[PDB]
Amino acid sequence: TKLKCKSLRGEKKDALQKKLDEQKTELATLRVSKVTGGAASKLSKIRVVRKNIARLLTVINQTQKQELRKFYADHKYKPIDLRLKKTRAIRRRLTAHELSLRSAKQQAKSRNQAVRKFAVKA
Amino acid sequence: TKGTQAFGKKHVKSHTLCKRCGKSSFHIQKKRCASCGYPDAKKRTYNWGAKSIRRRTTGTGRTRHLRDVNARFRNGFREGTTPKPRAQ
Amino acid sequence: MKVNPFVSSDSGKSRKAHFNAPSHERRRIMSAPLTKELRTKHGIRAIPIRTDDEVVVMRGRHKGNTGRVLRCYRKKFVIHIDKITREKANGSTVHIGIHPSKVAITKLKLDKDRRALVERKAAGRSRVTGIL
Amino acid sequence: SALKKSFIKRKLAKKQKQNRPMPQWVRMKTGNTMKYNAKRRHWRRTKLKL
Amino acid sequence: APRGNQMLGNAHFRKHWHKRIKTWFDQPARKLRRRQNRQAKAVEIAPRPVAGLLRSVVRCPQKRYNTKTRLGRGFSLQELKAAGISQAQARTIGIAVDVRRTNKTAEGLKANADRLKEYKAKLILFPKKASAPKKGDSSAEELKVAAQLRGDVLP
RNA sequence: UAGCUUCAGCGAUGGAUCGGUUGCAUCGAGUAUCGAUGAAGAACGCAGCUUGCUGCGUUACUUACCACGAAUUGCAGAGAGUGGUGAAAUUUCGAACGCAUAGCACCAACUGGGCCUCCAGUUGGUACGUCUGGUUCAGGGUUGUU
RNA sequence: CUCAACCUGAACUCAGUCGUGAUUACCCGCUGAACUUAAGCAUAUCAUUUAGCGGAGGAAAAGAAACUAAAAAGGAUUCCCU
RNA sequence: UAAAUAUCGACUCGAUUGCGAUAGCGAACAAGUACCGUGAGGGAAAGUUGCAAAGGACUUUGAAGAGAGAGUUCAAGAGAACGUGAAAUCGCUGGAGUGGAACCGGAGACAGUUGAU
RNA sequence: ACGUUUCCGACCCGUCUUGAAACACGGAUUGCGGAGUGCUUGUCUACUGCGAGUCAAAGGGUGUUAAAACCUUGCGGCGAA
RNA sequence: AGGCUCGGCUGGAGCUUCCGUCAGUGCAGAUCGUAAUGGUAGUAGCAAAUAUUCAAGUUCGAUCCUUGAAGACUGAAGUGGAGAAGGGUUCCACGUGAACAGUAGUUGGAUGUGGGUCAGUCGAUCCUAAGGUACUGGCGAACGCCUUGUAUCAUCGGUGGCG
Repeated sequence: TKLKCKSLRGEKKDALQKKLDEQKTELATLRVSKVTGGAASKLSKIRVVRKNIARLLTVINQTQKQELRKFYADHKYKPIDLRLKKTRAIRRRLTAHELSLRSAKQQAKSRNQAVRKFAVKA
Repeated sequence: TKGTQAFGKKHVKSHTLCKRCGKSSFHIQKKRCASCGYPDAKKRTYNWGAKSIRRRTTGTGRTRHLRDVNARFRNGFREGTTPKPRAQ
Repeated sequence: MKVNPFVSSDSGKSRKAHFNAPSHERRRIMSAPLTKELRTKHGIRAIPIRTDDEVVVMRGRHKGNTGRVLRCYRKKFVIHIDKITREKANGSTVHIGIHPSKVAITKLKLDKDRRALVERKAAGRSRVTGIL
Repeated sequence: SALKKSFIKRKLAKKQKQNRPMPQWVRMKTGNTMKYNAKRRHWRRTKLKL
Repeated sequence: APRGNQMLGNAHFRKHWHKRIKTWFDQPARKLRRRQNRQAKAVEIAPRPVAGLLRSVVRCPQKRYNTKTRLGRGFSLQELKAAGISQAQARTIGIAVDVRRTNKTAEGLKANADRLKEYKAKLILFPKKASAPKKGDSSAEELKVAAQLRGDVLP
């Protein structure tokens, strides 16, 4: 019946592949039942089997992408699909450190000129 | 003889379906779409065609990516984080 | 009179929200008042009605009848109560929809979540009544 | 024409699928207003300008 | 066809004026927005005056107005030197500096010099680091009286 | 008598009027967020029964996670289902990218055909312009050395 | 004639980047009519405006005087009243 | 090189001396849809049963549409194209007129209507 | 009284026109919709407040039945040559 | 007088006096817009392409559907048998009540439910024709245009040895 991704999170790659194959075989059997005048009770399981396949694929992809992200976390250049998907303009923006960069003249101006805190009596 | 007699000779299409807009306005001999301008890189729109612009403008379709971006902006385009690990 | 600038007193907006509310919001909309005895027993005034509750009809042509609620037809904003039925022409039996606001709860179907909700409501009622 | 293109055939197949009477059980749905498929097409009356 | 004694028409409506129309239905909204902006700025820069920099005293240019005075952009370098304030010190203390204005008359210079002196007298200077006050820095019971000024400084 | 006209009563045809109103118009307020990480738009497809509309993309009227807490509903059917949404996924055309523009072709690996120079499958890749650097170069253009 | 520099110019499926195309309410640069009014009409007007092309942002553009002026002088830009 | 300034095109909100289905956006509804043109493009009509389908079981004539009974319902003369249901137009029953128009104003009569502490 | 019958009178409305019942044009019938408006600028007139003054602009202050109301002008418009 | 009050019937949820003030404020016409409806009127008409008849079947019901017999027609440059463009399921089978088939209908290119198109050899796919469109180059305020040409031009690939 309805699988639990919480349980699936503990299986291995081979086990998940085997379970996916079993679910696909069950779906094929249900399609055969559909075509050969199957009962409504049988036909009602197609949605459950399809969503079970979806859950298995979700777990597989999540595990694979987590592993790849860990592997490439330290590389200077990462695969395009592992980079941050913000807006195009946000990606083209300057980095925080580059924005924080200041020239020698600017640093000297910051040192010398500095606004104070004051109040004016009415 | 213009009219009924001449209408019997109309069996060669001058326009076909366009790859970009799906309209039957692609001129075969000119190799250009009379509606969207394919294969021109840019899109065909004229300010005198206000109703045409309204018909073919953004928002008349699905705007799947635009809606996705609008939804994601509401939380600052946060990535690499998941909801607090909890249960039922 | 409302004071919140972000709450609309527009009849059209209110009606649109009511009639396009999603299921979880219709759950809150379909609330019923507790009887006097149950109100003193549990400390709350009203709760979102639930299946398997026991109610008594307080108004309408079926006033005074009692039974268990079978279904909460949220799509139709009504609840079907046990034994509140009529007969179609052919003879079959059909439950008569009743609006939960016109019944009164006589017994609550309590589980973990419902007990927690009742406790929350009672604590809030105690706090606000003490402040008042 | 007998000698046609696959994409024209695909469009014709979709039109064939679309040209179909409305299911009868849809008329029993809550709030339903449709009483028939109001977009039925007859091959001889209305023509697909492909 | 004008008839009888009339003043000849002059309305400038021969252009497609319907394309360029401006209404003022948002005047109170703009007023509220500017009040809110002033409040936000006051919170941001408290306890400093909301008006901002101190402005100088000026004489209106032409003879039609030269009997009046108004606020200026800032204080000239001559004025700052006469009042004994450096340009940098004025910038950090919150005094507008008009680098373009120059004084050609002792009376005009002296009026603004007196204005600067009075502002310096009324000024309250908080410690740069609260723990360690320095010289020129205002005293603690003076700092306890500090309040935000609203409107023009030294109106 | 009949027919015709007219009056009273009754009934048709027709859909005016009245009664609201999840719609429209205008005013005001808050925010700044499309695209080669593939946009806008288009095409096709996806449901147990579901043409259209709406939703979605081969995990296809949706998966995961989190909040709430018992339904969906036309018939079936069996932590529900709703909301949020940070994880995963997101078909083909389209700036649309191997070349063309509704077709055919090149490179590499791996797998199968028994072997493979021949086939088949899978995967990855081959667009234009431009910046920085790298490698291999061309010119008595200028110069030095043998 | 050998080798080595520079200069200029190439090829690379060389390593890593970037541009293209959309949107129209506002914004920036160009191009640019006629109807109409003149009781006709050509300068004029409509109008440095419909239409056409290109280019951005959340605002854009402008902006710290080769300024205004002629007082006992004002002092970047933008916007409002006059 | 920010601020004051412009702008609802996009997203999200609050209002109104505005319209109330021939009005208001073209579109209150499977509306930029049906449909039309080779194409640029053009472009509608279409809101309302009832509180609740309780949407008329069953008998009867007919091949059927449909009708006669019956039942539901505050009510079905609210019966599905279903709130109300106008005028034009039309059919029936009864009365009265009726020689190439008919209608109409003034004045009586008849029929008729209505009032009488 | 839009019924019938008598006596007298009785040409089809709208429109342009010197002149329409016209052999002048529009009108088969009914429902619903349908046309001197908005704004800027003048002038006269009527009413209201103040009066050699009057109105105050943008703006500012306040106001939460906060787009309102209330307060606020060396200066500006018109008038006083 | 513009109109108004009341009575009776229908109807089922709003309406109203008076005081100020405002207006998308009054229709017989505009060959007015839109929707509906009359007399004409059961009238004009349903007359080109030679032609049908008998018996039976099915059906509630047959000039028109089906079977048999007869009589005619196209007459091989056909009213025959197949294709290209175009159509797009109209193809085939089984039901059919309403609409449509300007009579009818048991029949149908209609309508409801299903079924149906199988390629190494037939075509596309491949070659180029007229011609189109790119690259450079030039022009152009620009979208982009012009040339398909020694204009432009550093545009490569073939045998062999070695490996």
